[PDB]
Amino acid sequence: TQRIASHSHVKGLGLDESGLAKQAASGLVGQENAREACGVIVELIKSKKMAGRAVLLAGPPGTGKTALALAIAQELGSKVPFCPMVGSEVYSTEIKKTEVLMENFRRAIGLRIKETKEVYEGEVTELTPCETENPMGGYGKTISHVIIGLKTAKGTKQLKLDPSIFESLQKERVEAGDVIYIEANSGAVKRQGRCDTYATEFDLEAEEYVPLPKGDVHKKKEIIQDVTLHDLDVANARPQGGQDILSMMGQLMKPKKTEITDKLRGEINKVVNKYIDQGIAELVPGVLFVDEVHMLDIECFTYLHRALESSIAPIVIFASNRGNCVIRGTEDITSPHGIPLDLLDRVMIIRTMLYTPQEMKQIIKIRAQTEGINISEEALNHLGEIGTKTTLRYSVQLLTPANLLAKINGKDSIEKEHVEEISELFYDAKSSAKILADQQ
Amino acid sequence: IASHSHVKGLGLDESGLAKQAASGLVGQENAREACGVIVELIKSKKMAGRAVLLAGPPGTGKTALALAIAQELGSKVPFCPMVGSEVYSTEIKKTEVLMENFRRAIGLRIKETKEVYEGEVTELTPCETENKTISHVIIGLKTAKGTKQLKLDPSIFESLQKERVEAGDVIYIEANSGAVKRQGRCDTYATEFDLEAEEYVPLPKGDVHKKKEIIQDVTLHDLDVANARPQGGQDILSMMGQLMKPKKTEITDKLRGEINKVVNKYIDQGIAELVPGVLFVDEVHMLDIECFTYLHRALESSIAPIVIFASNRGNCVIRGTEDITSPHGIPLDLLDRVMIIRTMLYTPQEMKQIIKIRAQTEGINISEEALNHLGEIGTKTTLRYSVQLLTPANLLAKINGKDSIEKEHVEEISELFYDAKSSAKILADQQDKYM
Amino acid sequence: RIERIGAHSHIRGLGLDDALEPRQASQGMVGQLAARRAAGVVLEMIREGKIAGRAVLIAGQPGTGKTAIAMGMAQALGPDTPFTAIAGSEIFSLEMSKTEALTQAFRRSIGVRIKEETEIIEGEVVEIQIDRPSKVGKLTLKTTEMETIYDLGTKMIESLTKDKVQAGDVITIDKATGKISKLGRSFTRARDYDAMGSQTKFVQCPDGELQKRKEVVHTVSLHEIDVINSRTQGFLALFSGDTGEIKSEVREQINAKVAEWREEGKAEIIPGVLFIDEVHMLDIESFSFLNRALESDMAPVLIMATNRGITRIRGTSYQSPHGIPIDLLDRLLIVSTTPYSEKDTKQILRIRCEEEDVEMSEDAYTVLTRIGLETSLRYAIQLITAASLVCRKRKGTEVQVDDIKRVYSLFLDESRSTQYMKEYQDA
Amino acid sequence: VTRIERIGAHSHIRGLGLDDALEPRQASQGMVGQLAARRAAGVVLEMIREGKIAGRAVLIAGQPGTGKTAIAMGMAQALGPDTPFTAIAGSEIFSLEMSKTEALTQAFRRSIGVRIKEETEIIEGEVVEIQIDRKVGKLTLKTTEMETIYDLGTKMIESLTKDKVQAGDVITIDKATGKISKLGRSFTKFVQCPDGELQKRKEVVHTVSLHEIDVINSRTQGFLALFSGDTGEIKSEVREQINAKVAEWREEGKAEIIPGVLFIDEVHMLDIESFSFLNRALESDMAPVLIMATNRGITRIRGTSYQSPHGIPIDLLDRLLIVSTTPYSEKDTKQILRIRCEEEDVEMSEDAYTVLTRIGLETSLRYAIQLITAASLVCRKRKGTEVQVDDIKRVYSLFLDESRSTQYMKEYQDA
Amino acid sequence: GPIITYHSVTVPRCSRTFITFSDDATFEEWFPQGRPPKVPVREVCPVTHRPALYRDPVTDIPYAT
Amino acid sequence: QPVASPIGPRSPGPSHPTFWTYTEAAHRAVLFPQQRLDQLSEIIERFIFVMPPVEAPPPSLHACHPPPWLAPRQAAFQEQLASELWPRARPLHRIVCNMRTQFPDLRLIQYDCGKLQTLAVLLRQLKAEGHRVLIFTQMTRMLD
Ligand SMILES: Nc1ncnc2c1ncn2[C@@H]1O[C@H](COP(=O)(O)OP(=O)(O)O)[C@@H](O)[C@H]1O
Ligand SMILES: Nc1ncnc2c1ncn2[C@@H]1O[C@H](COP(=O)(O)OP(=O)(O)O)[C@@H](O)[C@H]1O
Ligand SMILES: Nc1ncnc2c1ncn2[C@@H]1O[C@H](COP(=O)(O)OP(=O)(O)O)[C@@H](O)[C@H]1O
Ligand SMILES: Nc1ncnc2c1ncn2[C@@H]1O[C@H](COP(=O)(O)OP(=O)(O)O)[C@@H](O)[C@H]1O
Repeated sequence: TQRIASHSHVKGLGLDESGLAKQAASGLVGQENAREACGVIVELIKSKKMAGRAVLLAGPPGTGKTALALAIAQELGSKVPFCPMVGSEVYSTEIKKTEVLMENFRRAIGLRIKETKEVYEGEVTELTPCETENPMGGYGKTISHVIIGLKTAKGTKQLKLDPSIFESLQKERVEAGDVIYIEANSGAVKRQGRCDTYATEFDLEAEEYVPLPKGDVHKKKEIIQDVTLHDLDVANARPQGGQDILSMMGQLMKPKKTEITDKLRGEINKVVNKYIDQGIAELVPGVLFVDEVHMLDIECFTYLHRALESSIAPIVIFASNRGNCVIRGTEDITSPHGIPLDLLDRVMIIRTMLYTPQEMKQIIKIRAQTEGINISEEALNHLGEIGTKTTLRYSVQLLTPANLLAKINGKDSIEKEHVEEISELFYDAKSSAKILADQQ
Repeated sequence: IASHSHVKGLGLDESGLAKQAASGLVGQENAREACGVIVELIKSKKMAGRAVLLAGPPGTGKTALALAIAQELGSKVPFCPMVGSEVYSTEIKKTEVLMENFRRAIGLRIKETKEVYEGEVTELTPCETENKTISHVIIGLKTAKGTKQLKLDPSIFESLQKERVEAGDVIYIEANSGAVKRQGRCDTYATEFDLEAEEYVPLPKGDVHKKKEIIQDVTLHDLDVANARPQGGQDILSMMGQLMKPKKTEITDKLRGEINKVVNKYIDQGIAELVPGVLFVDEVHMLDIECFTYLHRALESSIAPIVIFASNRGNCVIRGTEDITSPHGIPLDLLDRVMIIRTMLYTPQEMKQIIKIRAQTEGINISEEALNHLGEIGTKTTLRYSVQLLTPANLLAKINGKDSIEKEHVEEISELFYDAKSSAKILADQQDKYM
Repeated sequence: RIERIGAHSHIRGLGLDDALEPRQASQGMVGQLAARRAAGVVLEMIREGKIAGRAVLIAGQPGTGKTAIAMGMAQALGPDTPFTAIAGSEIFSLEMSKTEALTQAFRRSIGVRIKEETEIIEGEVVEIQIDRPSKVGKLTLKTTEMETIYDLGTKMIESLTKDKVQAGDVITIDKATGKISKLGRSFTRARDYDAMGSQTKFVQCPDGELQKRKEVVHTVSLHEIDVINSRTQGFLALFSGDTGEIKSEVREQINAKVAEWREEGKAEIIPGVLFIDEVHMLDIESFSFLNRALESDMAPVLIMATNRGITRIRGTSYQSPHGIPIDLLDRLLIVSTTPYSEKDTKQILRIRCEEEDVEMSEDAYTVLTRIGLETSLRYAIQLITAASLVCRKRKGTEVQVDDIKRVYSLFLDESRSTQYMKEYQDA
Repeated sequence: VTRIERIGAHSHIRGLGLDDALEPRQASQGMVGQLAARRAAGVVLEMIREGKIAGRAVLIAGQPGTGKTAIAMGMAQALGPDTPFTAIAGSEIFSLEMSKTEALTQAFRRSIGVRIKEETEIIEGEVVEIQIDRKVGKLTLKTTEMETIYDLGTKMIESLTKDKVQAGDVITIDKATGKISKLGRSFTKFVQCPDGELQKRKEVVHTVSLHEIDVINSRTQGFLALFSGDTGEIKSEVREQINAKVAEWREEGKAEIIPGVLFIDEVHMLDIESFSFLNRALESDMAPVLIMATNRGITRIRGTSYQSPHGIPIDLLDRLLIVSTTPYSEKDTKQILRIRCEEEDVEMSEDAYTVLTRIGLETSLRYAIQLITAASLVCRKRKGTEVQVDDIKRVYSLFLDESRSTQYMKEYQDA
Repeated sequence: GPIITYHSVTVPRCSRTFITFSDDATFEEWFPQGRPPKVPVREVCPVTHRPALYRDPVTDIPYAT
Repeated sequence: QPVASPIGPRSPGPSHPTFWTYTEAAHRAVLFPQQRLDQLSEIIERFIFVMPPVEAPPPSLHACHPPPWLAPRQAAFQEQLASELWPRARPLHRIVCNMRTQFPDLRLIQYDCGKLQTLAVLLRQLKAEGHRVLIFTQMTRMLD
């Protein structure tokens, strides 16, 4: 299901082949200086060369920071990981502030890994030993091979296995006329019960009789995993299973992150390199979108430009909304953009301009197209006009209730009177502020 | 490695007067001859809860005298060096740290006797019986003296099973703790197999059944935390150390009361011997008002040890109050319960001879000219800064091919490195450029 | 292999000579002769490790190479010497106190290397026999020089069956424990050659005597020791989040036992460095503890980078230089870093662009130095890769002045954004 | 030789030196002067021993060091054992594992004892033989006057097989539970055998407080009070029903409650939230008669900028009785110093006593009490026997005081 | 007697694997013995000829409705 | 059971998609606690030496005349708990031993006797050369 969101209209930056932003494309309109600025960092990400780079989307509220910020995830595509987070998610009750930053830093660095494994399936028809002519002294014959016949929907083929496979089979306690599972690369043999096709009657036992496996007896298909560094970190951190009583502590919540860096410089961060150089995994460095960064504490800001200096770190796309504002956690500090001067010195700021009536009108048209509203040309013009007064948010939010009033009034398109009636039932921030100031 | 090793005693004459140059301590003669009375009181084992406040400007030896006090009493009495920042614990109550440190500064030397079973095990036949649990176990240990059979509880057999032991190996058994270790198989069977994963240890000597007295020295906090966080062998209560293992808060009836009663029962029967300690709470000037107010009842206790505080501030706002200030950053109610000891600020000659003493500590051969120039460089700065341009100076001299340190060496090392005062003016000049 | 380059990956160590004389632009370090010489002196003091409990502070203008000098020291120090880099804000944890975090940080830079002389065997498996019924068997190992036959025991047979090695495998047999570590396969294959199986790979067989006495080494940090010794939770020192060490019952015992080991010669010492970046974040209590934490033989040297001037100390209202109280500032001697000049910034940009494998014209260098001297150095360094992308997008070869000038207008460094912040966005 | 308890700051205090009519003597039982406050302490002690009018609070005010804690220690000593006297500092309620109000009500419950009587039968003799027939057997016990056999039942044989007790061990056997305890191996640990009867009925009384009962009736083996593992009991569910069950024990002949005593030292540390709880916790039946002290006057209340006597709000200040202590004179100070010297092994001269009294009236009283032992030890340094004036002067020079150390601050230190 | 010897050999170059039943060659087949393939089929009911889903405990006759 | 863990759950066979989704290489990237034991065995053995200065019995026992149903139920509870977790706590026995008691590490036998160091140096070469030694002592205790 679609479930239309507030940003389900932005499909991309809308840049041409020469890197110049179109006036209106891929849902975005205007902001050419910004959509071209934040387009270079897309190639920066697609290079997988730099680490710890940062770009700051600094502009007034409602200019489109989040609009063209998550649109980069569209241009980059879903293949590369994209970890969004608001500045209020750092404050936690079970994990220190400066640690949520690191945890999110490693969640943005993806690591796709590929493996190929042969597979065997089908009803085992017979397992007869292959004779070895008295390898030791005159005690008895020896199993040099074991002829196994596997039946499948395609065909039945006889195969030889090693004597160790024979021992594994004997200790596995399987019989003939059932379905087994063999993996020659590792050697482990798994069982899938008997063959539901002919082996079981109407009996009740849920032995999980697998139907006659359909397909070739031998099949190979590369498994492509998509694991992040944070996922493997938490895995090595919060083990699973039903043994090793330390792991049996499944009753406790165990939210206990703050992965010690020993486990970073040691495990997965190292086996990642040992798999990449081995030709098994391909690192997929992602993006770390941190909006409302002005909410981070002074400690968080200080740790930010220490983790951003590490060779293992993704790009960062900040979105600062406050102007010259006091840093949270300190006093009598008037750093611009609510970000310390030291950190602003490390980020590349992209200034988004203020939308003109025509650009806001285009945005309203696009949002109406996305929501599926059949807004008329008069209603659109009046919406643009009443949106030039207030912000773009209130202007473009008057499409769903107006459409409801239309449908209720026997209509199929928003008319000039519908948005006028809705404009009186609901008002924006400035109107409510004036009404409050007039009252007590 | 030496950081505060130059101090090895108060360096006092038999008459208590501080020997000007002795024990690697020079200067602060009054403070040292005063700490002499403190150490004499500590060795008396008569008073409890007496507090001392080593007050003075920074780098005046108060901590040096505090460590010399420990060096004077020796390693026999307990000494607990604690900083005022250890009370602000997040996993346990703030006053809990203070009370457990007061309890931890009290020693307890308790001679104990324990038995030991050892030797080469011959066979292990678990006596079977219907309950249908194993009743007992007969184990035969062969030693150089002789071979004897003995019956132990099923718990010891279970422990042996945990060790995965077999018949004919060497084992160590303790009936007090019940822990049975696996030293390895007997040594005579080394020729049996060609190569094995087992270790071979010679047939244990002495009688299979042997005892011995052990003169152990521990503290009362050890018993407190052992009774508050129990432990044992083959008991599932150890689960407490996996899901319920935060820092404990021994209740009053346990920290005091029963532990003191059992310790007195051990003492009055001729098995234990009390030894007071010294609680050196350095940087006390930054404790919380709550800590200062609890110190009232903490010191007035008849069990509390001799405390030796060390303040640095002259007059600042007390932490935790935010509005009232007092001398030393300590409230006056607590300041009345301490015997303040001054610490004189070092003079040029005293500082020069301190530098000299510190130089010969970590194997440094400094010339007289460089030594005297260090005095000039020090009279402009703090002693702790001037006493640290010795190891860099020696390392730089080792590079210049000169075995000793000359004027130019310490002049270039005094130029590469700045100090607090000399670096503060550099920032005051460039005020609106450091941020 | 794939670990993308960072802002400090270009420095491979202090560009010093054998006499601690810093070169102009050697080994990635450009200019900054005085601070580099000071760092070289303190590093020579580090590789000696006969005094512990000292500290050295590197102060200067923002963007002058404090963290750069720290990384250079870390690199020139190399492995086999614990180096811990921590920001001042990292100790503010919720599962442990500040003093506990500081103790852990200190003890994480103190290594204990226990030299263990364990005799083992190393040879190519030629044949293995095992009689299952206890079970008994044999083993034959081959090296390039000699061969022999072994009469395996019950436990050796059990271990080899758990490993389930086969002929041709090159393995190492620990005579003490019996652990079988297989390095790979010799020139042997085809278990049946009719069954399925993965690709085969072979490696040369071991040389020299079959049984030889080699030297293993186990290097762990004092923090890891106190950790695994803190409580009986199995396989600690990773455990994903938790350290609650006790002061006396564990810490003092670890120190005493390490001293005893040093006495007899098991593992003497290897001190490290604790680079505490942005130490101005530490609380007054953190400095109070650091005062006496440095007064210990197990207290490794620490390096602090400060950017603040005359500013109040966090946690109180006391103005002090470097945002550090004069109590802790009494021990550490301070090093001053001079702002980079025109030729220094130009060469820094040159090296940083040659690190990213980007070619910039002679006029590109001049314009970028102009920008990085009117603006901060970090912005001029960030403009090296941003300008290197438009060039590629236009199928260029080397960055020109036009690409840099365009990417300069595309972004704002610190002042072109605050000067334009004249719209009263929010406050 | 040296016990866990030594010569503290309140050892001389052996109790209130009052007559049969609560009239304080000039100096008795280690308490000097302080007539008015000491007799008020006597009145409160008497009405506590009465134990009818519960829920009363008293505040011992006065200048710093005016025996405000000495009066409380004397009251504790006079009340004697078998009556809970809980003493805690105002800072001890600030706990991380439990809320301040919960800690306060916990201390309240701890300050209330419950008297229960038992009629168990305890055996006390020496083992002669133990038998096991794999199971039943027989047991023969011995005392200095008689010997007897015993049939080892299931419980007895099991417990004696689990325990290593064997022949020739003086032991005790509680026939109710069967707990075995050996007090010494044999004749001469070794200890002689007991006397009198082997099996004799023994009355046992336990003064368990409501806190102990609550902790016993909260969880499976809930007796974790030893380390206060509990973070707070369930109010009104496991805490109100225990009160009803105790009232059931009472007025039936099963148990009787013993009103304890609480002494919160330095109450000015308690915040406004703790005072608010006291305003209602002191109005219940099971509420102890507490005492408190504070050396501050009208200071700020922890929590707001309000100024109130003792740093305590007016709502609670009008809810308690104040007991002010007057400053000591030369006579009282000298007598206190003499009693302190008698507590220790020091013996000062008369002129030394006068000098020490002058020194203690100049700066403060506690300073002289502290210098007592310092001068005693300095006398032993010169190989003397009596503490002369010269030793006290040497000490006064060596060890500084609050007022003289503060004035020496003519050199600026950190701040 | 009951000896089952596992023997791995480095033949020529290439590693083979043999498992010999030194006790008796018959045990070479005794272990991989059996091969009882299944041969059931639906037991159509006698009343409506529908595919049987049950078996009356009294009659033992398979029925479906 | 594994919600977002990087390794897959129990795969009953290939017929369900869940098998062809998790690589074994990624499975080796996560170490279970017993695998961490196998990794750390060396340092676990050669660095775990601390012991509690005091070790009191587990229970803070309580004398009483309790009801007859309490002690048997508590005994059954302990029996239930022990029979289940101890088989799973066995792997931690190795560390509990080192944490329980501490014995000489056999390195001091040679270190605390100089003449044994030269003897070690000599026997090493004599065995490398293929010789066989006869060691004579007057003392029998010295043979130990
Ligand atoms: N370039 C754009 N094209 C189309 N719509 C836009 C654009 N920029 C902003 N909007 C609209 O404005 C609304 C609010 O903008 P948003 O990005 O949330 O503000 P900010 O990022 O400044 O907080 C969005 O719901 C979006 O539909
Ligand atoms: N009596 C003394 N003799 C020699 N050196 C001293 C003495 N007192 C202090 N010092 C020197 O001063 C330095 C710091 O002293 P410290 O104990 O820190 O004083 P404070 O506790 O006042 O800071 C030490 O390195 C030591 O060498
Ligand atoms: N000595 C140096 N040699 C080369 N580059 C340097 C040097 N010092 C600083 N830089 C450059 O300056 C940038 C940031 O410097 P930084 O370490 O942040 O200085 P500071 O620690 O004073 O803030 C780095 O990207 C680095 O390339
Ligand atoms: N009535 C008295 N009898 C004997 N000694 C007293 C008496 N009153 C006070 N003292 C002594 O004077 C000192 C006063 O200190 P203290 O009462 O503890 O101060 P505070 O009550 O303010 O905590 C005590 O150490 C005590 O020994």
